[PDB]
Amino acid sequence: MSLRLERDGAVARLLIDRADRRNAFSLDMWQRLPELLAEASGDDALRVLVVKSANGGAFCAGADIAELLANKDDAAFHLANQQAINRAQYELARFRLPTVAMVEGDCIGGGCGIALACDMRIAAPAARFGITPAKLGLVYPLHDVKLLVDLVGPGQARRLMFTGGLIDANEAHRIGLVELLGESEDALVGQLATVSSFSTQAIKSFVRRVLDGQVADDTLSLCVFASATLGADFREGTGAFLEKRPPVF
Amino acid sequence: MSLRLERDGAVARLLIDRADRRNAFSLDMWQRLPELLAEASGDDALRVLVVKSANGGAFCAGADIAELLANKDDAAFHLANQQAINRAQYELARFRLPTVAMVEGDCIGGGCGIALACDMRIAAPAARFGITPAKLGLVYPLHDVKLLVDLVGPGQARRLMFTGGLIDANEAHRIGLVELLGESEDALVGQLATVSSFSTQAIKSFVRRVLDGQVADDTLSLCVFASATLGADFREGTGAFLEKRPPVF
Amino acid sequence: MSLRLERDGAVARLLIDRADRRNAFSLDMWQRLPELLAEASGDDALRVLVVKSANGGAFCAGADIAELLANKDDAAFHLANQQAINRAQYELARFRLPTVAMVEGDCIGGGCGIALACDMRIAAPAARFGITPAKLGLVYPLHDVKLLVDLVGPGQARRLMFTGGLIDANEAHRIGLVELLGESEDALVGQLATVSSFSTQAIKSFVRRVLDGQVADDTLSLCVFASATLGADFREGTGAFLEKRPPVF
Amino acid sequence: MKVVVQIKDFDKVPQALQSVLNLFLDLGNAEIEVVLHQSAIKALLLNSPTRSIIEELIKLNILIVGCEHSIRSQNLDHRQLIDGIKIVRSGVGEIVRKQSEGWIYLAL
Amino acid sequence: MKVVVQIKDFDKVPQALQSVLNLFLDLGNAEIEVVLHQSAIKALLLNSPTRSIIEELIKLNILIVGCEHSIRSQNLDHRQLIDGIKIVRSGVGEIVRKQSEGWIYLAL
Amino acid sequence: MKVVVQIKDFDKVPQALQSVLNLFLDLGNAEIEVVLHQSAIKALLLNSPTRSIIEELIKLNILIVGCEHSIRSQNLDHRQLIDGIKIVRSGVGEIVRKQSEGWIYLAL
Amino acid sequence: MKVVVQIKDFDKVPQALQSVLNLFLDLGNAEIEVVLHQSAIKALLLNSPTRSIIEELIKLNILIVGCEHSIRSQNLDHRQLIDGIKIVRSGVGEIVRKQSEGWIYLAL
Amino acid sequence: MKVVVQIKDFDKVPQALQSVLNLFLDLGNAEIEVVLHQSAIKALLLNSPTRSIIEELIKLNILIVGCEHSIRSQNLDHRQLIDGIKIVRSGVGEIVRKQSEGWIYLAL
Amino acid sequence: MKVVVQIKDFDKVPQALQSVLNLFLDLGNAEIEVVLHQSAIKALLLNSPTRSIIEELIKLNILIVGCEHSIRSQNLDHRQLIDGIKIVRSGVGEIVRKQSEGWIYLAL
Amino acid sequence: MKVVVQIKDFDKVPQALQSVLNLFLDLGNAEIEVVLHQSAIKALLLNSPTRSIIEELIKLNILIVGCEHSIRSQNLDHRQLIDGIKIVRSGVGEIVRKQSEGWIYLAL
Amino acid sequence: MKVVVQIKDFDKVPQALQSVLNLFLDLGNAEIEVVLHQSAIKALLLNSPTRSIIEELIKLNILIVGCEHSIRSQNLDHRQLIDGIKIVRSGVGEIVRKQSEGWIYLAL
Amino acid sequence: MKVVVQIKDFDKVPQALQSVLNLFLDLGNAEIEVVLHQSAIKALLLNSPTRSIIEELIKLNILIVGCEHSIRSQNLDHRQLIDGIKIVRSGVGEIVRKQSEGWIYLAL
Repeated sequence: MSLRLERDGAVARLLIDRADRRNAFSLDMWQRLPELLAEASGDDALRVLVVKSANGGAFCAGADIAELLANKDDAAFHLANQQAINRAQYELARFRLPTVAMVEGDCIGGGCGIALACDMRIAAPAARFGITPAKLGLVYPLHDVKLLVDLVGPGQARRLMFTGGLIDANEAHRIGLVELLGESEDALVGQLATVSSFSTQAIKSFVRRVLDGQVADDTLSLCVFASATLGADFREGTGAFLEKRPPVF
Repeated sequence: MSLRLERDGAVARLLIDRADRRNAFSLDMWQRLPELLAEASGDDALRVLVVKSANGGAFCAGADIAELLANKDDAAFHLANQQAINRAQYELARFRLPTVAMVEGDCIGGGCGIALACDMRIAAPAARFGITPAKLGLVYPLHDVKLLVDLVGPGQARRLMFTGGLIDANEAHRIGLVELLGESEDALVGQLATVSSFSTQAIKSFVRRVLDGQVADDTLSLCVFASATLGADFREGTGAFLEKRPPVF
Repeated sequence: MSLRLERDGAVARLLIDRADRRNAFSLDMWQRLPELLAEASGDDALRVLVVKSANGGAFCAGADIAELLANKDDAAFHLANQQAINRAQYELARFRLPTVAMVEGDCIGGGCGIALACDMRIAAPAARFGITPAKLGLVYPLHDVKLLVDLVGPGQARRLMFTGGLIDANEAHRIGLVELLGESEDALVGQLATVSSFSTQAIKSFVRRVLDGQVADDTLSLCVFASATLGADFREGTGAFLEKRPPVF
Repeated sequence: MKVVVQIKDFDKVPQALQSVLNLFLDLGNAEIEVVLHQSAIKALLLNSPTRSIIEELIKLNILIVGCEHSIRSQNLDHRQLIDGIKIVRSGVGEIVRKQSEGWIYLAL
Repeated sequence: MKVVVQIKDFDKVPQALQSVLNLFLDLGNAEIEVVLHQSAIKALLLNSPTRSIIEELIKLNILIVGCEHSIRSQNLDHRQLIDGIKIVRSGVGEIVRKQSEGWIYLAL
Repeated sequence: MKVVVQIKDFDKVPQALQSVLNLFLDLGNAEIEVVLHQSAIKALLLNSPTRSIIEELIKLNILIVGCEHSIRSQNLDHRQLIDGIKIVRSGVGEIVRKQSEGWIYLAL
Repeated sequence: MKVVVQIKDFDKVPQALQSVLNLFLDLGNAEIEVVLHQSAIKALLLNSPTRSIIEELIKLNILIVGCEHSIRSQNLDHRQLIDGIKIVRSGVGEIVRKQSEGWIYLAL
Repeated sequence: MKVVVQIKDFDKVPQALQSVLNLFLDLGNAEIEVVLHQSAIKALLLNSPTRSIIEELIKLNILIVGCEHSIRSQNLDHRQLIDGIKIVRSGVGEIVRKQSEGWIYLAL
Repeated sequence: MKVVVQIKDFDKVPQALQSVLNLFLDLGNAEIEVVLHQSAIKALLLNSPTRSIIEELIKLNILIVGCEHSIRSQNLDHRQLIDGIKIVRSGVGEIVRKQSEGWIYLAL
Repeated sequence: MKVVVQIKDFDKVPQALQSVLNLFLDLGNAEIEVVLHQSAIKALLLNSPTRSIIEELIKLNILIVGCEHSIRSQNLDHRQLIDGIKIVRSGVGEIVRKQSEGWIYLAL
Repeated sequence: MKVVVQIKDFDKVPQALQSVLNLFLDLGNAEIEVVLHQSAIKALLLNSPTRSIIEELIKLNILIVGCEHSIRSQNLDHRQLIDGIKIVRSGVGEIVRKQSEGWIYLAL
Repeated sequence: MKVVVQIKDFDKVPQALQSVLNLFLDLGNAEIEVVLHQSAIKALLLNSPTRSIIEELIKLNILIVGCEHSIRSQNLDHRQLIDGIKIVRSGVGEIVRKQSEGWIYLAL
């Protein structure tokens, strides 16, 4: 399959495997993505989801151009495609566990949307980023405009989206589009896999609350915070600390 | 005129031309700015508005000091001046097309406000930025506090506004106050002028929606997105792609 | 006392003085912090509050692990501790005057929260930052998640909070966690102490309004802005300018 | 797909407008004309609570039409209406005529 | 121009009748049939507040029709209805059948 | 006789359903599809006060259709709806499309 | 600390739920079971305005229980209730039995 | 299983009585005493709308008790109360005392 | 005789307070603690219409307690409350704890 | 420009306060004193819904004054009022006296 | 201290009269004239619920004046008014003229 | 005789306008300026029910002024207002300034 999930204990990998089209997404791939997220989410052992190319190189060159051109006059395709992409983006961005995009090449348009929907991005030296709808007279979904502005602010967001120009790994790192430069996700994934999954999931929801406009703690967030002290992970943390050993979450 | 508009096809220039007062704004200039924006906005050929000094050097040294001191006890002037600046800032920030500030020198106070109201800023090596009301016991408008915080966050915003200290081009680039370093706006303007003006205007509105607190796509943003596929620019984009030629928007 | 206030005219210092526990906070210290803020705030001569270690080295290593374990199975302590920390964080972040954290060593967890609640942070070369609840199966308060995201965005916020990994002074500067690198707060404090305290307090409130979701100027912010021209500090500013001398605020 | 949409009840305008948005989103290249008459004409006033929604429909290239007979019976002035609004002598006459021209009728 | 007009809400009858007057005034030689059903049937009572308007529509040669099913559910007697009113077994059945005969539908 | 029936107001569902029963009883071999949208979608809930009437329409081989957009805006789950109910992406889109297919429109 | 919580008035559910949140936050390791009966059972519907609060209580490991007698008298279907809700034959019977088992009673 | 039931709100008596019926039906050999005070005392009047239900509870061997303080404040005469009703000096005093005797408290 | 009294509904405070007076008058040497939470907390305001009654209960050596969680949710300041009022972190937590200490529960 | 502002109706306080903000914003160096009496005095309570607005007026150096006669008739305690509020024996007496001192009167 | 008092709203007369009493009690040797117009004129009727208060103001040597224009528009006869009441052609004309004579204006 | 008239309550505009007519009729050569703010600004709309009265005041050479702040808060466009209406930045600012210029204040 051109999009598939590999589950390896604490780590899952969402793999894009269509090297002869530079990992371009077709409609079926967009529709397939939520199913794979559901499969991953149902695994209690999971601690982190990595999104990456199956074969290095380009992360995702965006829309399948042959599909776009073949269907350019097909209103049913455009409406189905719009909905499928929006579902995928919504679900990926709200995946229950930490998510990491490992970008090793071109990450363009809809590909950039996928990367933006992950919690953090690592860029290898060949990584390139761009959002190119303005070159075809199209628009970017508001959901994804927000993901972009969240990271880089409105000045850089408009620079990228108005021009459709590519930027390199170092510039993406400089402007906050990617959090880390590196050749491999292994070190980060190692760190993410060993902390409390109660903590990461709860903190992830708090960050999303802030992004959705929550300004102060309220009764519910106070309760969630408090519930940590009644949890098995806290008991493992304190027990491990007393025994001077690493906690096993 | 000390503030004038030049329209050159796809590009318009808002020129500040008062070199003997380091491009300081008087009340009449503030009142004049919205009229020039309206003139530019009425031109269907326009693709990008550039804000710059007519004569290089200082971008805008802020308030006309002779005017400030002459009217320091005139409540009518202060109220008229407050309203005129707020109108100008509001309208510039919501100009329908992409806007770029080309800063080649001092950009201080109200001058910094003008730059902040543009979509993106380019700083040449002599550019300097500061917001200096705290040195006269004055306040900055909340509209413009928000423009600043949007770009650089609250830490840097307070650093600049509490001290009134100037920062150089490289520091402004480092903290996200300007998006680009360069000697000329020509390259960026070239890129902006050739993309879809349907796209830029719609994306610009989406970014503003996010800045105004919109968190998710809603029925209206889904509709705007969808309407792109019914538009003339999309037809030119796909037609050009099939013919392997650049689109002409 | 392990937490004390020193008032020296225009400058106050909130000093953390518990070197044998690496400046770790106990419950009584958290409860004490608001009282010291109230004492400082009541001083009309104050212009800036500096938060720092009394003895250099670690800024604040976070919770007194000893106290935490001693009360791991005490619901009353957890609820009291939660409330005390939340009060302290809320009040510090909304202190009426400019606040600066001078960080010379480890700044971890609850210590990082204190630093995040200041208006700006300066990091000396030995400074280190981390937020480590995920290593004990705990959560971070939403108030403090927001303080972090405000500065570094959601990508870096999640990187830090999911891993609990430390970052050095240069990385904290690079990602916007600290605004300045330096050995001493003296230069910044000198600048902050000499500007209008009418201005700083009013601008500080405007920045907070923006952070709380205010998008445009409204009648109240227009009034606050206008009131500056009726104030004693503006009269000192203009008088000083005419006499070509520095204003004395 | 040509659709002539009718809106007659002012208290149901908010839901009607959302229904038009639904129609637009669901039918690709729909050609929509919305005719407001009876009390619904009030929704086309400059101070209307649904003005932003109506303006968004206009942005989506939807034709918004107000009934003159209704404008008159509600004692409204054309000066009071949202700019860019087209007016017909009779809302019901327009609805019937558009249908005779092949437009599909939808009553909201 | 054949138009089959529907009126179903009693509280909207006054406005509906004015709309029919508008239709008549706007469309030359309009052939109009008005079908009242559900609660609107009450408007055809001899003591109806809109009787004079209905009578004027009749004067203008407009066919006024009341639904028998509705007359029955509202516990009304034919003796109670305005003289000259035609009745059909089903108001909705009439509306659908007239449309199949080429009459343009207008819901008021 | 193909008829596409629209129901949009929850407070008028009882009368609308009786009108559909009237339609069925009056038009022999009527082919009826009822589309409920906006607030009327609530009538298709398992705990709906009109459930027995809806079930009777189903017994009479009438197609009962609910609007997905409306189901979503009313925060309802498909698990909550009467079994045997068909759903379309857009109630208004269905109404317009059925009309283009030759179905006679009836707004209730 | 075992506490059996009672909620019987639908109009007071919002405040009752906040009170349960208060209880949870104040009593460390509280073991809470909330029994909803009479009109309050409506708060357990999928479309309930307090659904998010109820779901949060479930997240906090609080046992949410609905009375079957009440579900029946309110003409509700189990299909309509929030997933993960436990049901007992009698809400009052549960309240009394839990108390006999040593649970502390709290009426909200 | 000894249960002392409290009923204090007259407007909630119907539901309270059904709850007692639920309790009885669910708990085998329940020993129930129902104490009515405050405005609920009115439910024990001979002309009470819930008289038949109260009489049925009596048939089921349930002890029905009315508060004298409440009877006095509501200006009622013992002659006006349902025959077979026991009275206590204080409804709240009875509720507290029964609990001290081991009866499980249920507030309705 | 230790009794922990609960009052949660503001609209029933007057009757609840009279019930406490009844309790006091009926049970010799009663040891009473009244906990007000949810909307009932408003009765402890200095401008409260039941202030004189509350003050009389205090005179009778009855412990009047207000819930802090409720004070906060009703946006009230301790400065606004009747002098001599004790406050607990949680009204429901107090009610449950007092019961575990042997206090008899009475919900008003 | 000296202005003595009057506010007497509690239900109009929100709009009155916005009007004072308008006054302040429009008149440079205005010297404003706001006198609240009759029911409007309630707006000066610590738990007042307009507290933040009143506090902002204080920040803008506006003198906020409450009438003692009104405080007494509304059974309020000075302990209940917003800190920093000045009080006069009579709100109307203050309004009249300030006018005699040259202050311009504005009734809101 | 000359004060011209205005009262225009009948529903606020009771509070207005208490305010005048407050004014009198607070300002020594106040010279007060109260002008009632619009609906407030009804308070000067012989059967007025505030008659005793008005008579007490008269006792305190306060000038009570009624507007003739208002008396006429309320269809009242001078025979119906409280004895000792003075009347002016226009209440508003009196209010304005007294102010021009140096009287301080107070609107109640 | 210079009089600055204030009108702030929309529901009292009809009576206020009659009062201005009364003022004009009673005071020879009165120089009147009427300032409408807050909700009363709606009375200056072209479709206003008091338009004819306002136009008559204009005929009588009375200056009619609307508050810009109020126009903005009521989301009205100058295009919607009665022709010949003057506007000021602040209605309250105008009222205060006119008084400082010697105009007698009348609040309606």
